[PDB]
Amino acid sequence: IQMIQSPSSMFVSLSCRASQDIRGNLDWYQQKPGGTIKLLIYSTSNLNSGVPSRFSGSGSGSDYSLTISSLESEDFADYYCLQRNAYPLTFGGGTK
Amino acid sequence: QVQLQQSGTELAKPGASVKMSCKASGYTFTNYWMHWFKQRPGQGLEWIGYVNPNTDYTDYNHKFKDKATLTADKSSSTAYMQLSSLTSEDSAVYFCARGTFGNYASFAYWGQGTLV
Amino acid sequence: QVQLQQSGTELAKPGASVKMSCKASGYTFTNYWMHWFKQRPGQGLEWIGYVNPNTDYTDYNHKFKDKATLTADKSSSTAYMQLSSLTSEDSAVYFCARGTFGNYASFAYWGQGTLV
Amino acid sequence: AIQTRTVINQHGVSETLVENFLSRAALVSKRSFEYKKNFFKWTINTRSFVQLRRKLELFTYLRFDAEITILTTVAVNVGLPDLTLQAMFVPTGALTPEKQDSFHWQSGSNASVFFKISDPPARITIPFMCINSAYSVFYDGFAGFEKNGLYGINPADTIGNLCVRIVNEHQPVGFTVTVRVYMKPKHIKAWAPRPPRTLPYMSIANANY
Amino acid sequence: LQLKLGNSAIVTQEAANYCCAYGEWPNYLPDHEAVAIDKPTQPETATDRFYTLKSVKWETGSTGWWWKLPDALNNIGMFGQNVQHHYLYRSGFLIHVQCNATKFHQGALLVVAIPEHQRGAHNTNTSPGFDDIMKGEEGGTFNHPYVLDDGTSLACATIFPHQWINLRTNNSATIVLPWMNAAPMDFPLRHNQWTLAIIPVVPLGTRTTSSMVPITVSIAPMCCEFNGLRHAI
Amino acid sequence: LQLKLGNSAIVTQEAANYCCAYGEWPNYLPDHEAVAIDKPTQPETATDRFYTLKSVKWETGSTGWWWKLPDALNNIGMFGQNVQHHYLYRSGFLIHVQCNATKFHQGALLVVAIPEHQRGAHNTNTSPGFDDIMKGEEGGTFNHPYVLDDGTSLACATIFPHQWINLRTNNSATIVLPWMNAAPMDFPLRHNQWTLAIIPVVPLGTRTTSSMVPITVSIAPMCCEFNGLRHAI
Repeated sequence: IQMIQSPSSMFVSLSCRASQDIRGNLDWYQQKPGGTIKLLIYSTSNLNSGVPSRFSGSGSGSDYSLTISSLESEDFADYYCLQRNAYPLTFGGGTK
Repeated sequence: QVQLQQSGTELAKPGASVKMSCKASGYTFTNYWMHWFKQRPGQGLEWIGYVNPNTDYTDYNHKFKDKATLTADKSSSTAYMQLSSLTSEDSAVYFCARGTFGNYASFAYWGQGTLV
Repeated sequence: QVQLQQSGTELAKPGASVKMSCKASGYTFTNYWMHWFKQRPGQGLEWIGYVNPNTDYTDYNHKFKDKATLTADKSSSTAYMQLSSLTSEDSAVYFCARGTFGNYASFAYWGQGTLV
Repeated sequence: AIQTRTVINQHGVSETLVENFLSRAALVSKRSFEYKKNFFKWTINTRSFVQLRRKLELFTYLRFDAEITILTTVAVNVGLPDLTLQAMFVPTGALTPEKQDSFHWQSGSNASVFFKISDPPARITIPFMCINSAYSVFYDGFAGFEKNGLYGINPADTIGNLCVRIVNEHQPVGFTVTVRVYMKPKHIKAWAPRPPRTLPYMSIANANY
Repeated sequence: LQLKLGNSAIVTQEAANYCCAYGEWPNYLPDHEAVAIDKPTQPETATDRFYTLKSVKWETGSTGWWWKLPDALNNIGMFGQNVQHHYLYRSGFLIHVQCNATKFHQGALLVVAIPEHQRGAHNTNTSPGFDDIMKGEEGGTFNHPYVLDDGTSLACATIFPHQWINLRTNNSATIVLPWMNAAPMDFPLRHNQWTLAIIPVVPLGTRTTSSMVPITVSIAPMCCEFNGLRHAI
Repeated sequence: LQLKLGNSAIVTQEAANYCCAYGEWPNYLPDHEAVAIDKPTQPETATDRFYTLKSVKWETGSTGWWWKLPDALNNIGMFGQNVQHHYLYRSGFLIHVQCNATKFHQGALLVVAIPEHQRGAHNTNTSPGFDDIMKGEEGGTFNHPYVLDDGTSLACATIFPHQWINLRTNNSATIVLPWMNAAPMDFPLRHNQWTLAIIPVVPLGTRTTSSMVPITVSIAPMCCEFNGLRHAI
């Protein structure tokens, strides 16, 4: 299985397709440039405990996307995805 | 508080092997799987495999079947990963994450990384 | 544990005054009398007087009636002694001892001394 | 912000009864008029002040008496000579006066009081004058049938209106009169409790938000 | 001639009388289901033990001592642990004061117990702080004993329950204290009902100097109870 | 359908039976004045509370669990505090084991309670140390479950009091344990009478991978008593 993420850089709806159907089962991560990673969205729509509530995710059969309303300074970070449907589990390319 | 403290960085000449550690403290160690990751500098990440410290069953990615081995210690509460036959393309940062109680792969706790 | 910690040494030109302290810790301060002593360097010792910190009644030796005064603080748990009109013969070490519960003068706990 | 405590021992139940939950004689009207519209006309609706409107809308139907007390406090715009007032109560079906010296003040059929300023304040009690068996607080219907009637006005629910007039002739001094009306519900029988309102009121006619 | 109460026993006293303060005993809360209705645990076997305090010294120039009775036992023993993790209590006390001097000493004490003793500061307009009142096990000392530190005189202080220790005749006193409060149960960490105070009226004297004549105070909670910490669901 | 015992209550079980281990209950020491004659304090209201342990994980490759019953409660709660400052106890227990899986799981457990389970080390001549036995609340794990870590086989291990948890039929077991010891009262910090052990005979399986099927163990001392800490003189 391969997952592609359509924007390569961002200068605010970040979408990612999939090779197959994944039936939910997708997480959204973010990486600060210091080197710390924490997740933002789990099971394609829910929010993590301790996130600003401007993030939101869409849902479909195979094409998922992230929605950010307003921007901020330390919001600027590369965003990854993950399918946990079937091993081996694969990330995406990332933006920004 | 859940902490995943990895070792400091190290480097090696080609043709050798190396071993690292991801020491965990703040929870019961024998309940959660210990996944390991790989990020080449400037690219995306890649799943290597996990270790089940309750049973010592491991499941590897198909690319990393011959490179890495995965062990887990119960007494010192430390998961290890040993490479083999290092080349020029093994220079990366290696992570360690934690699963969930029910065996799902969504990672909430992470290590800091260790260059090679 | 009973400890009688005095201040460090100090010196003064003639015609002045000076004040010292004997801070006590390890017991109930308001039950025991606080006697003060004087030893010229190379000779025997001499009784100056005491202070009763339960009542602030003092009783002085007849030689030291005009030289020294004696006070006692309950809050800081510290007994003081202030001299007056210092001369050349006041260069000595000054001690502080502790009485007994029943008002007897047999001294089991002592200070270290403070030169003048 | 000091946080204190005290133990409490109680036995009483008869303080939360509906008979003495609404027997407190709250103010319902306050309007001034200058004599030199020279009188005070007020329909006897109860949803004018929101302190007593919210307390009265916990129930659907209730039944009571009025106990009106009119308290008049005059001024000259120094001493005022012996002012006499009239407070005529006009029910439905009888006509309301439109001018101070109208011929509707001389009508015998409706009840009127004549009280000086120097007396203790006037007081009349008014019986239950609905033609149903209870006052519908919330009415889910239309008085106007066709397509244009005001929503939630019960034609059986109305009471009347009272009108207050300075009796005396034109005097060379001109003075300002302030009228306060206190209504005290007696003999309460309330039915069908309802949840209380949280959002603030927007109009006097309906329940908007 | 001994007071065996529970675990401990103060033995070998002089003849003494249980002069009940006023006319009543503890009584154990006869009927209040209207207040704090989790039935009081009522511990009885593990609190009544005669917690003896430190011996105090009586010299010629001494002037008086005072203890706040729910405060002197907040950090001592099994009663001291039940003050934490409980917020309501109800208890009466028993006090046994006993000094000991030979047949050549002379003096007199007044052992008085004062309900709701609101103190006062001398010559200022500021109310006393938290630290001038909650002294603890060590108690305090009267600065002006003739006016009982609030203006009310000592000559009229025999209106409270009191006994005399006259070293010619006796050397012991015993007061039993009931529950004296308006509320049925009270809060132990911020309110103090009684105030035991002993005041030497006639000071002591002997031929030699400053004989100690040490005194002993012993306090025991009589019929104590607390709130309920264990409930079904 | 609830077990309200004192302060806590494990509610909403499946139908269950109090299969008494052997044929007896705790019994409360019927008559021994010849031994340790300071009458036992016998606490009853402040120990019986169903101390629930941590939930353990049952995967395909798991192999067994064991707890030492006077040892698993030495550091937990009100029973854990009475083990210090007492040196004799006497109690029986009650055990309630309950796992929870859906109607698509399959497996079987053996919940057995073993009196005086002296363990043994594999392939060495050295007796097990203090740290391989006194594991605590976390319990342990069988290394060789087929021989019960002492050579005696598992096929004959149904001679002890036991129940079956068969995930097709039920998901609950309940054993009541009497006082099984030669001495009338025993020492809690160095001797362990019973040994609760649960062993998956048929391992679990499902279409997906490694479902947890978490299990819960709940222990409650039945009729406990200790030595006397309070005496008259």
